[PDB]
Amino acid sequence: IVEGSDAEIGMSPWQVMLFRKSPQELLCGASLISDRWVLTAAHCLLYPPWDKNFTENDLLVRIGKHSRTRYERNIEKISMLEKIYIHPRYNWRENLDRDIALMKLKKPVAFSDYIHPVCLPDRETAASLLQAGYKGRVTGWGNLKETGQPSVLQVVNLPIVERPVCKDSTRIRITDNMFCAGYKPDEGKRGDACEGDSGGPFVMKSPFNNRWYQMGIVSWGEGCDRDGKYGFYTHVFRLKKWIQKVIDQFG
Amino acid sequence: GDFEEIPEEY
Amino acid sequence: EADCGLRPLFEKKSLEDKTERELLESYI
Ligand SMILES: CC(C)C[C@@H](N)C(=O)N1CCC[C@H]1C(=O)NCc1ccc(C(=N)N)cc1
Ligand code: NA
Ligand code: NA
Repeated sequence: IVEGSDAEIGMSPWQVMLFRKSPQELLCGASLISDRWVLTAAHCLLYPPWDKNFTENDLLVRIGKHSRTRYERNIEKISMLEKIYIHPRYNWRENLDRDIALMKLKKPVAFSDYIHPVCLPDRETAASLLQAGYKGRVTGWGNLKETGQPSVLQVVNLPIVERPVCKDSTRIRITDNMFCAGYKPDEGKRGDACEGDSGGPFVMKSPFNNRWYQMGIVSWGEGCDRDGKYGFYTHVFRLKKWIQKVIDQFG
Repeated sequence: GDFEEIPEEY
Repeated sequence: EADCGLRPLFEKKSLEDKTERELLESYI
């Protein structure tokens, strides 16, 4: 996260760290959506241009974390993957369209002050909240700059950007399964997601029921926090049918 | 690398 | 689920975090 701040304890208790077993390192962010399902970006798990193709046994999920590098005894929980599900129409060849994946945990994780699931939007919440200028929040342990790495989880709040501005900011083909967020050069303030923040959640707090909903997944960008560029997010609500289908078919 | 080792159990 | 999106250390205790209000204020 670029130009963010340290998170408060328990501020994002749905934050998941995807962790490579050997060599032991951060791979991506992710989110807890129930006691056995974690949501992330497909590209975290599969990206052939970079010879990335992870299997369940390559990985661990670490939940309840604050500190990036530290083992957070008595607080974080570490879970094994039972199964990975990548969107069957994830477009890794071109623009990361449908950049979404589910991970099923071997055993249910125990909720705590630091571990709690985020909500997934229903149609009405998404219609009401996914509007240009409305702010969401992104969190992660990714790079602090586009060139270091943070000691603890970082947070930044960012305004959704109008689709023609998103489109005119890049040469990549943008789809209805994406949205972009960030400040305009004129707006002064700044901030963005960056490498390492991938797969983490873009959340909004519903003013109707004061619950947090995950509207986006950190997906892609060109550089980090560049003037005139915006971060792109997987549009969770648009891909919801596939999400429920997977959880319904594989419980 | 900069990461603290996790319990071998995981 | 039933209690998704309500954080134990904030909503469940009626405590606000330091910048959630910035989000509220943009929901115009
Ligand atoms: C081919 C895609 C559409 C663009 C590429 N730069 C990209 O962003 N990729 C290529 C493969 C994986 C993904 C990535 O790096 N995601 C990490 C990332 C980068 C930038 C941001 C940002 N908001 N600035 C967020 C995540
Ligand atoms: Na364009
Ligand atoms: Na920018």
